[PDB]
Amino acid sequence: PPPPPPPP
Amino acid sequence: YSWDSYLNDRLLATNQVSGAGLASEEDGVVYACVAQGEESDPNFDKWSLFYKEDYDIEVEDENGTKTTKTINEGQTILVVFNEGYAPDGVWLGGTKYQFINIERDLEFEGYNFDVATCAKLKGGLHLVKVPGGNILVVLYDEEKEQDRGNSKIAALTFAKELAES
Ligand SMILES: [Mg+2]
Repeated sequence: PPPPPPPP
Repeated sequence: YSWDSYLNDRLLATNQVSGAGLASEEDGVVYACVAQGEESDPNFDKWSLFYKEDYDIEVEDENGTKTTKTINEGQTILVVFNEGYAPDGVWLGGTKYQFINIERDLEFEGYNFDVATCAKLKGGLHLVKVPGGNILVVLYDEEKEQDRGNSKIAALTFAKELAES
């Protein structure tokens, strides 16, 4: 599973 | 909001790279990517630049011996970091790149990264090991007046950004 993108 | 948004805003936006992707260090396979292009343009295929499922190639050595090799693209990324060489070159999206250089713990403004560079006809790529067990893949195209050095700085800046999160 890919990680979540960092917050903007 | 996705990795695409983030790659696009933070990296593609620089105009220094033709494409960028993120791969897991577990298998070296790209799980997210962006590319310059006019989406949509019915017909831009960002994934063909970053991914191709395993394929056989025919190879002839200097003795004229022909054999067949299965290329797993992800493994060709990992081998460079793991071993410091590429037995078959680095393959990405069906395209062969020549492994040119690796630097370990290259220092960039307070953060250290392992960075590999590969070249092809009028372009190339950089591979950067980045936080969270990831590898950044950045492409440059010299036909677009992008260059090896500027694309590397773009990749390093993005990596530093990630490290800063
Ligand atoms: Mg070989």
